[PDB]
Amino acid sequence: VVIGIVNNTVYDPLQPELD
Amino acid sequence: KIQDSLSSTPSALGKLQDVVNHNAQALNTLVKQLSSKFGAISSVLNDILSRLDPPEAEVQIDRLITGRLQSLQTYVTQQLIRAAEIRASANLAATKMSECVLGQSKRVDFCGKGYHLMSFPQSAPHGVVFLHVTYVPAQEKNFTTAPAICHDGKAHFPREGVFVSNGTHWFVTQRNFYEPQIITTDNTFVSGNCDVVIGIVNNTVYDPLQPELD
Amino acid sequence: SECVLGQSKRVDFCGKGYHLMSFPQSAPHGVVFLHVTYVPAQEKNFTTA
Amino acid sequence: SFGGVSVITPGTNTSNQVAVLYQGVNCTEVSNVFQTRAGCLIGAEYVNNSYECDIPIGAGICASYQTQSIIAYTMSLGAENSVAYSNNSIAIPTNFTISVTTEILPVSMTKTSV
Amino acid sequence: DCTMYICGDSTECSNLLLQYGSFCTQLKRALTGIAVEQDKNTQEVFAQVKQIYKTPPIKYFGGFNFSQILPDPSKPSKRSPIEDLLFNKVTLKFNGLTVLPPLLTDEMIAQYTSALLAGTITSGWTFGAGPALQIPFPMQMAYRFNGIGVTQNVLYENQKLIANQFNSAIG
Ligand SMILES: *[C@@H]1O[C@H](CO)[C@@H](O[C@@H]2O[C@H](CO)[C@@H](O)[C@H](O)[C@H]2NC(C)=O)[C@H](O)[C@H]1NC(C)=O
Ligand SMILES: *[C@@H]1O[C@H](CO)[C@@H](O)[C@H](O)[C@H]1NC(C)=O
Ligand SMILES: *[C@@H]1O[C@H](CO)[C@@H](O)[C@H](O)[C@H]1NC(C)=O
Ligand SMILES: *[C@@H]1O[C@H](CO)[C@@H](O)[C@H](O)[C@H]1NC(C)=O
Ligand SMILES: *[C@@H]1O[C@H](CO)[C@@H](O)[C@H](O)[C@H]1NC(C)=O
Ligand SMILES: *[C@@H]1O[C@H](CO)[C@@H](O)[C@H](O)[C@H]1NC(C)=O
Ligand SMILES: *[C@@H]1O[C@H](CO)[C@@H](O)[C@H](O)[C@H]1NC(C)=O
Ligand SMILES: *[C@@H]1O[C@H](CO)[C@@H](O)[C@H](O)[C@H]1NC(C)=O
Ligand SMILES: *[C@@H]1O[C@H](CO)[C@@H](O)[C@H](O)[C@H]1NC(C)=O
Ligand SMILES: *[C@@H]1O[C@H](CO)[C@@H](O)[C@H](O)[C@H]1NC(C)=O
Repeated sequence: VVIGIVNNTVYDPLQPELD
Repeated sequence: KIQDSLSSTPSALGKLQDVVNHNAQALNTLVKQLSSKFGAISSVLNDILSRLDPPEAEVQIDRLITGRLQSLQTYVTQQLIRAAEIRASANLAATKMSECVLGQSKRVDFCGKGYHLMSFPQSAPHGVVFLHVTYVPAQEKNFTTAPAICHDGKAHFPREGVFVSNGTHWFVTQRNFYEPQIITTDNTFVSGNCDVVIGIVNNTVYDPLQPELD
Repeated sequence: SECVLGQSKRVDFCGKGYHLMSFPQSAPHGVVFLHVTYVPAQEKNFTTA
Repeated sequence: SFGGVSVITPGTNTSNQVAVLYQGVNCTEVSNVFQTRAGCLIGAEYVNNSYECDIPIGAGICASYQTQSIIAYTMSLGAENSVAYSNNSIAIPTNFTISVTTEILPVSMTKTSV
Repeated sequence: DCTMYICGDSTECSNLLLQYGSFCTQLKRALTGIAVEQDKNTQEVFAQVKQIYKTPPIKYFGGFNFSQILPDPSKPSKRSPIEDLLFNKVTLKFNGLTVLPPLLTDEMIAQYTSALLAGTITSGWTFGAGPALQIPFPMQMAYRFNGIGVTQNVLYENQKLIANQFNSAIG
């Protein structure tokens, strides 16, 4: 729906922790 | 629609035409006051000098001089008053320009009615016309609310927005636009127990990390 | 406009202290504003970094 | 008994009808004659329907062209709007609208010298 | 009235005055302009609300007592007791001079004030920016506490004390 949207990695800090 | 509003209403620029009308009227009355005799035999110094000799015409010339001096003094007094008024108006206009065009002012009703978004200046012969683009809510709806949520014996308050309900369910939503969100730990903060708060309700505050950590 | 119909961040326009709200009141030749404001107290000393 | 007289007029553009207002005078001592706090008004009929103020007379009374005759009426401050208050219900805007308000301000006079 | 003031009933005095010119046109114009300016000031000051809002019959707002600022129907003029005290504490054609009445009567100014009060206590700051959204007064107070940099829990945990202090302050 958003115009001009782009792609990039959005890291989640919970993944490296793996709680 | 701005252009239609300016075209249909001829008296829209009356606040700006009034100053021109006042200046024109002042000049017109100052010009017309010359015909006043001010108690003299005539209003024309040429005839006053031609008819009488200097000895007896000096009194008439002095009378006319006094009258015209007083008239001009009153005129300049009115001019100074109107100049002070227009100076105050220009100060207000400059403040409005600075606080609405060069930026956004939290002032509730300075740059037009409603939540101000931005402004655009437009030239004028003797003034300035501001186009205040504003934000006005509309199409509201009723909702049930509670000041906090009691979960796990603890009170939950919203970080931004308010708790709302449409029956059998609860959500968080920003106050200026309806956007229901699930009540989670990301949009709420805990402070003390839930027994001290008045009017608190109980609803599930889903932990966003518990499902993945389990 | 500023005090009654909203909440101003101006520190001294709607009364002393942090302004919460204001209520207007009529008068034969004017208006009387009742500025409800917030004032702290009991300024305890603390060590900060 | 003396006092200034003012002429209520809808403008020669519209009609030649006019109503005269004797300021402060009680017309017990000088077609419809109507007494108001601002004086006595002759030539205008008092309508009990409240409308916006077209021509201000005084003491909360105004006059305007009916369309047909000059009517006098007590000006309306606005339409009543009762707000449903409740300590457990709220009203939230599900929409919004962008408007553009036009404002005008004078900045300068005509530079004059004598 | 120039004639009445300067000359009165003297016709020869009026004839002598007619020689001075158009001073009295300017005088009357300035006086009428001052009158219209005072009327416009009163209007711009007291007619800021769009519509006359009403107050609920249940005068309960979470412990906050507005009886001293809300209108009291127990007297002829619908004015609050504070407004009555303010009006009581303030005390209020002669050969040409006259005093014209204002357009908005005292009752109309009081009605505007009551509408503003009802709006402020029933819909927060929204009635001055669009539709009057009905909102609880403790939540309005939480909004304003957040506005002054204090969290909402600081209110909700002291609501009773805060309301008592506010009532004492009004007193
Ligand atoms: C917010 O309001 C706007 C306009 O008031 C709504 O937009 C309208 O949507 C309907 C159906 O989607 C269309 O038929 C209209 O043409 C739209 N109006 C305009 C001016 O384009 C919008 O849907 C509203 N939003 C919500 C969530 O109700
Ligand atoms: C982003 O990725 C989606 C799918 O992976 C693709 O459809 C879209 O074109 C991409 N946009 C950009 C700006 O790379
Ligand atoms: C809320 O309900 C009341 C009736 O109790 C109604 O008059 C009002 O219009 C409703 N609110 C909205 C935004 O429709
Ligand atoms: C309340 O709103 C939610 C929005 O997700 C909807 O799923 C639910 O069915 C609604 N409940 C009622 C009773 O309208
Ligand atoms: C809300 O108001 C009603 C009526 O005044 C009252 O009975 C009720 O207890 C109030 N709610 C709370 C949480 O105090
Ligand atoms: C904080 O310390 C100063 C300096 O010793 C003292 O004057 C002041 O009273 C202290 N604060 C309080 C609340 O007593
Ligand atoms: C006459 O012109 C005036 C000036 O704009 C206007 O207010 C009025 O409505 C006009 N009347 C008619 C009948 O056109
Ligand atoms: C006018 O005179 C009548 C008769 O004396 C009196 O009843 C009325 O109150 C007077 N009105 C005004 C405005 O003086
Ligand atoms: C307004 O009401 C008064 C009092 O009943 C009445 O005398 C008058 O005729 C009414 N005006 C009209 C236009 O009917
Ligand atoms: C508000 O205070 C007044 C004066 O003390 C009192 O008469 C009134 O009962 C109070 N309001 C309530 C709801 O008790």
